[PDB]
Amino acid sequence: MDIILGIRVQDSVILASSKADDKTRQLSPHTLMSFAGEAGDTVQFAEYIQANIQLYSIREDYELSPQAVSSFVRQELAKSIRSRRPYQVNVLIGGYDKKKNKPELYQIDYLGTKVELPYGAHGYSGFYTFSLLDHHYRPDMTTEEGLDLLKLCVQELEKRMPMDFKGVIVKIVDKDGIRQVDDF
Amino acid sequence: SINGGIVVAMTGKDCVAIACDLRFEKIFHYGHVFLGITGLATDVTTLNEMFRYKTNLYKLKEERAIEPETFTQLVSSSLYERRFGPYFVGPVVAGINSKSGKPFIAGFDLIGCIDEAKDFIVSGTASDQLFGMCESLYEPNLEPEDLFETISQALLNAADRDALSGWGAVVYIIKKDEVVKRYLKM
Amino acid sequence: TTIFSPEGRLYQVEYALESISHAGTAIGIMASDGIVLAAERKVTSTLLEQDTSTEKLYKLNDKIAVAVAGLTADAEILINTARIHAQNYLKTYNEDIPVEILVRRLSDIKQGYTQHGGLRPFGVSFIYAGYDDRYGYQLYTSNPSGNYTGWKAISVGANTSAAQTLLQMDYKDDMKVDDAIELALKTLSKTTDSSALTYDRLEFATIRKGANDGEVYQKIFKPQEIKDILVKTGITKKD
Amino acid sequence: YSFSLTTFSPSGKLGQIDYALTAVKQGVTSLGIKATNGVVIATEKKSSSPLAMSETLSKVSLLTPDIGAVYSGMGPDYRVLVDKSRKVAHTSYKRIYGEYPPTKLLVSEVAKIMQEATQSGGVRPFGVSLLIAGHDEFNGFSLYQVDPSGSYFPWKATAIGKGSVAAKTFLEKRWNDELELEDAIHIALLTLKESVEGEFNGDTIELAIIGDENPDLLGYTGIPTDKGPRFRKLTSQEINDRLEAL
Amino acid sequence: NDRHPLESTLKNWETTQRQRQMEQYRQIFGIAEPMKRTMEMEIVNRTDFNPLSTNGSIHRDILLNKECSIDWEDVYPGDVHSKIEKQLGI
Amino acid sequence: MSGYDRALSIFSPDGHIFQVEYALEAVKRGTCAVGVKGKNCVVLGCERRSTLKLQDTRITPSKVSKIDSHVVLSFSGLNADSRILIEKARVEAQSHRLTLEDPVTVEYLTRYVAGVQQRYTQSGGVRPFGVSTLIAGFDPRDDEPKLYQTEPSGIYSSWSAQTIGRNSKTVREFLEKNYDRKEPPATVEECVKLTVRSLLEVVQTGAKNIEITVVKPDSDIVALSSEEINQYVTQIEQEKQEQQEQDKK
Amino acid sequence: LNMSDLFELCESYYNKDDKASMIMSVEIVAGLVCGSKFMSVSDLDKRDTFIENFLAKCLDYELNHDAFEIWSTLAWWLPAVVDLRRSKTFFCHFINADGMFDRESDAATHQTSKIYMLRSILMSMEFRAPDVGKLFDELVFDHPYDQVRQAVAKLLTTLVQNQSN
Repeated sequence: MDIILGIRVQDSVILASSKADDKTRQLSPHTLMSFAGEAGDTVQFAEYIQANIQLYSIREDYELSPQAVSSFVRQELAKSIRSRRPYQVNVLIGGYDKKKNKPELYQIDYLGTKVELPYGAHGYSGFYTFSLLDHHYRPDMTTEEGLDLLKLCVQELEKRMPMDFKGVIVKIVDKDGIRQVDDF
Repeated sequence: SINGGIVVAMTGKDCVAIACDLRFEKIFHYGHVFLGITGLATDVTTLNEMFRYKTNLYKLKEERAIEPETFTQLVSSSLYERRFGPYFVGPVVAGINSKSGKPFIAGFDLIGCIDEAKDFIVSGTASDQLFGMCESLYEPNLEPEDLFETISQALLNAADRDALSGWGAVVYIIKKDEVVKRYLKM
Repeated sequence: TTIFSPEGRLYQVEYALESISHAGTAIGIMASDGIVLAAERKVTSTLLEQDTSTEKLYKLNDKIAVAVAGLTADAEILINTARIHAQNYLKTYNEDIPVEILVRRLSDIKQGYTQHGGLRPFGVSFIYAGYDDRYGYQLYTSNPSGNYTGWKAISVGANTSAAQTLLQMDYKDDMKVDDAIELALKTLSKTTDSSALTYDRLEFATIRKGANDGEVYQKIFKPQEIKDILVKTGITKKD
Repeated sequence: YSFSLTTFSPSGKLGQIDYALTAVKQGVTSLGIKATNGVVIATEKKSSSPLAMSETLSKVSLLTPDIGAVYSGMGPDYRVLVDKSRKVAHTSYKRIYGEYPPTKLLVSEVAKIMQEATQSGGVRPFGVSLLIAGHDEFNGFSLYQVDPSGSYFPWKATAIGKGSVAAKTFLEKRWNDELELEDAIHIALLTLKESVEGEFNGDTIELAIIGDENPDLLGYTGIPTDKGPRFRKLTSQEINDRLEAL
Repeated sequence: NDRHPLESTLKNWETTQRQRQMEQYRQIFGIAEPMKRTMEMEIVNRTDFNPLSTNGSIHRDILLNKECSIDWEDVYPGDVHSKIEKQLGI
Repeated sequence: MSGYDRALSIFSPDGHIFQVEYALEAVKRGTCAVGVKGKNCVVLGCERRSTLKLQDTRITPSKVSKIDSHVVLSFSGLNADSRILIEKARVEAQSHRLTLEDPVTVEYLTRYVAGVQQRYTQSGGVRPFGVSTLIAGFDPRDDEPKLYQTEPSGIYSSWSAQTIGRNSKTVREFLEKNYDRKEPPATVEECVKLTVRSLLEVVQTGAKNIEITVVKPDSDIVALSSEEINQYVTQIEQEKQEQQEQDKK
Repeated sequence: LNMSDLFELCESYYNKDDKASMIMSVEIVAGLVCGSKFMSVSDLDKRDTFIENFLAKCLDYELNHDAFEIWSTLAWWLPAVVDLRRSKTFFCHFINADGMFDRESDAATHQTSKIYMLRSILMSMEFRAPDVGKLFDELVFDHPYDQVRQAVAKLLTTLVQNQSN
C-alpha cells in the first residue's frame, strides 16, 4: 500500500499516512515529514534526516523553518544518489513557519525534485485523488473542511481499491505543534 | 516539477531576452547574468544551487559580478567536470557585458560544448518547431519592445494551441541598466 | 608549544594576545535599526595603495561583515573558511546563515590552533556584524583564545580600554544608525594615536535596512562616502 | 609534541619570520612602479663569476601573459615559488574560467603558499620578498609586495633588498599619479643606477613591463579577440638605447 | 555492478603510477633508490600538517616531478579537532 | 606524592607535577558551577560573572548547556574548551539514538566526555582540556535523578550534590550542612531554593549572577528566567530578615 | 556644599548591584573618616551619626561578596592611614557587631565577614589596638560552621600577637 496524502488548510498542514511504524517522522515541534518507498532505504534515510535536524535544534536551541528542513532533505536525498542506482522514494514535508504564521507543504521525488504545493499524494494513487482535490480545493479552506476533504479523498481511494488498507493515520501541524487526530 | 520544458534566447540593439514555460521559473540570475536551464528539474535546481554558490564566492573573492562570457566558461567547465555522469540539462546563459554593452547568448550540451549564436538560441525537447518559428520571426538590431514582440509571438505560435488554458510564459527583457520580467498568460 | 603555565593558563595565547594589543583599533556599535563598524588604519606608507578595496573590514556573505585586529595574513585564512561555511549553509538550507552559527564556527577553529603543539594560534580578533530573523541586528567579538561574546558596543585591538569607557557613557539602547555613525567617529577621534582622524586612516561600513521591507544592505564605504560622514559629523577636516 | 617553528616570542613577535626578513634585506635590490598606462618591475643581476652567462639567470619572470614577478632574497626560494605560482594560475582559474586570474587573486595564492611555510613544523619560512605586477580588465594596472609572513600589500611603487630604503625614498620623491610607462621606466632605471653593486648596462639589468597588448608576441594571427601579451621583458638592446637617453 | 569501467583505475592512478615507478627504480638502481625516495616523501608528508589547507605541498610536487604538470585532479579537487586526533592517533 | 615526605632529601621520577595538574588549576579559576538532586528532579546552577554594561544579554549563552532532551552539562574552567567538549557530547548522543534505537544514558554521556578528556591527557603534545563538568539528567523510562562530575584527567564520579570552580570549598561546606541524603529536597521548589541559598553565599552581587536549569523525568528540561530566580532570591532574603527579627534577647 | 550633600552623594552611589558604584560610596566613607582632622565638633557628630547609620545599613544585614571585598579593603587600608579614635562609631561598629560569636547562627558567611573585618582592623593597628580584653571571653572555639571556626582561630592569632610585644 504505502499511500501518502496531503490537504494543507488556511492555518494547518494535514498529513495522512497509511496504517502499517508510522513512516512519518516528527522532525521538530512544528514539522512532519511523511515518506513512501523501498522500506529499508526510506526508514533509514528518515532517521538520518531526523538525527541531523534534532542535532541542529539542540545545537541552536532553535526551530528550523519548513523550507530549510525541506532543502536539507532534497540536498541529502540528491547526495545519497551520487554513487547509487535510484531507490524508490517520495517525501511529503508539512510544517508551520512560526516566523511568518504560514503552514507549508513540500514534495521531494527520488531524483531530489522540490515542489511547493497546495495539496499532494504518492505511492498508490492516480487522477482520482487529483481531480477530487482540484474540484474542491480552496486557498482559505478550514481544518474541518480539510478533514472532510481528506475523508472524501480516503473514501474515493477505498471505493477504487476495496482491499483492506486498515485506514490511515492523520496528523496535523498548526500553531499548537503536532496533533495526532483520530479519523476513520 | 514538470520535466523538460523550453527556453528561448535572443539579441537586440543593446538588449537580450529569455522566454520560458510556466505551469518555478527555468530562468535564474546572478547579478546581470541570466541562466535559463531546461531538462530534469532536479538538475535545474542542483545547478541553481551550484552556480549561486560559485557566483556568490566569485563576487566575494573578486569584488565585482561575473560577466556573461566568464559565466559561459564557468558553466561549461563545471558541466564538463560531470563527464561520466552529466547534468540532464540544456543551459542558456544570457547577459549584457557591463563594461562593453554587447548582447550575449550561449547554450550548451550536457558536458559543456559552447554555442554562441549572434541572433537566437533554443533548448528543450521538440526544439525544432521553435527553431523554425524563431528563424522566421527574427531580424537583426531590434529595439527592446520589438525584441519582446518577436520572442513572445515565437513562444505563443510554437505553443501547443490545444492546451492554451494551461499556458503561462515569463519573458525577461534585459537591458544595460534595467531588467523587466513580464509574465504573460492565456 | 601549547603547554599550560603552572597557574593553568596558556603562554602562547597570552603572547598572541600581546601581539593583537598593538594591532590597530576597531569599534562596532549596534543601533536599533542597524550596525556600524569602524577601524583605524596606520598608514605610515605614502606609496601603499589607499583606495584598495579592503584591509581591516570584510564581507563574509550578503548580510555579515567583520573588522580585523591582528595579522591580516592569519585573518584571511579564517575569513575564507567563514565565506565557504556561509555559502555551504545557504546551499544546504536555502537560507542565509545565522550570525551566531558563523561567529562561533570561527571560534571553534581558533581554539583548535591553541591545543595541538604543531600549530601556533591565530593572532586575530574579530568584531563580527550582521542581521538575521532569529535575533535581529547582532554584534559579536572573538579573540585568539576561541572565546566569543555578544555586545551592544565593543572595541578590539589597541586602546580598547579608553574606547570601552567612551562607548559606555554615550551608548543608548534606543539610538538610530546615524547616532551610531556619530558615536563611532567621535569615539575613534577621542581614542586615536594619530593627531586627527581622516578618510584614508579610517575604514567604515554599515548594516542598515533601507526603504524596502525585504532589504538589508551592507555598504562598505568607499573613501568619498567616508569623507561625507566625516564632514557631516563635525570631525569635518574640510576646506 | 613540542613540534612547531615560528612560535610567538614574549613581546608578541614571530621570531623566525623576523630572521627571514633579514635574509630578504641582504638581496640584490628589486623595485616596481605603477603608471597610468602600464607598470614596471626591475632588478640587477649579480654574477658569481664573469665566466657565468647571465642570459641563464632570469630574475624577472612571467606568471601569466598579463602578470610579472621579481624577487629579493634567496633566488632558489624564488625559482620554486614562481613555478607553483604558474601552476596555480592555470589549475585554479584558467581551467575553470577560460581566462587568466587577476593580479589580486594570484598574489593571494602566492601569499597563502608563504603563510603555510610559517605555520609549520619541519619547514623554515621563505627567504624571499616578491614583487608581483600586472593588469586585469576591471581592476586595471596593479603592483603588490609579498613577504615571508604571507602578508601582501598593494603598492603604487616599492623596493626590497640592500638599497631598498634609499630606493623607497627616491620612489616617494619621484612618484606622481600621472606617470606614463616611458616615465616609469626612466625612474626605475634611475633607481637601479644608485643601487647597482656591479657594472650598469643592458646585460647586468633586468627590466620588464606590463603595458599595452603586443599582438606580435601572440605568435599567431586570425583571432583579434585574443589581444596578445601585456607582459614584455625589455631586450638588452632597448635597455642600452634607454641607457643612452639617461 | 552498474559502475563505470574507468572508475577503479582512475581512483588509484596516482598511487599505482608511483608504486610502479618505485619498482622500476628498485630493478634498475637497487633497493637504496626507493628507500631514499620513500624517506624523503615521509619527511615531507609527516612534517607538514595544517588543518585548514588540503591543497597538496610545494616540495611534494618537486619530489613527485609534478611541478609543471596539471591533471584534471588538480583543476577539479573534491573539523580541526578530527584532523588533530587523526594526525596524533585518537 | 607532594609536600613533606622526602627520603635522603629527594629527586623526581616521571610523576605528579605535570600538564594535568595545571589543567586542574585552570578549572579552579573558572566560575562556580553547582548541582543538587531532589526527590524527583535535578537542578544545575551557575555563576555568571556580573555582565558588563555594554554586553548583550538576549544572545548570551546559558552556561548550562543541553546535550540532548534529557541531559544537561555545566562547567568550570575554559569556556572555549567546554564549547568543543559540548559539541562532541551532543553529536555523540544524537549518533547514539541513530545507531542504537536508544537515547544516550547519562552514565554513557559521562564516560564518553571524561573518556575524550583522558585521550588529550595521555600523550602527543596535545594539551588536556582546562575544564571540569557537571553532567545531569535522567535515563529514559526511569524517575531517578543523576548527577556526575568529570575532571581534566578523565576521572569522573557521581554526587547527590557537588560544586566546582572558584570558592567551591565554602559551597560544599554549606551543602554538607543543608543537604540530608536520607531526606533530600522533596519538591522542585525546595531543590531550587537550596541551590539559590548555596550560590547566594559565593556569587558576586545577587540575582544577576545565579542562573539555573531544572531537569525532570520524561525530557521536561526548564531554564528559569531572571524574574523567576529574583522571586527565589527575594523569598530567601525575606526569611533572613524574619530569622534576625526572631532573635530572642 | 554641606557635609550632608556629601552624605547624599555617598548614599546615591551605594548600589549593591554595581561594584564600581559601590566602591565610590566606600571611597566617600573613607574620605569622611580621613577628612576628620579638618572637621568642627558638630560636623564630627553629624559624620559619626551618619557613619553609624550608613555602616549599620550596609553591614548589619545582607552583605554581598563584592561589598565584602570593598569593606575588607577599607578595614585593612583605613586604620593604616587615620587613627580610628578620630570617630567614636567606626571602630565601635566592628568591635560590638552583634551575633559575631553566636554558635546557633546559620548566617555563618555573614558572621565570618564580621570577624575578618574586625581582624583586618586589629591587624592594621596591632600594638595600638584599644582594650579588646572583652574578645577573649566572647570567642567560640566551638562554632558548628568550618568557615566561622577558621575566622576565630585567625582572630585569636592577632589578639595574641597584639599582646606579645
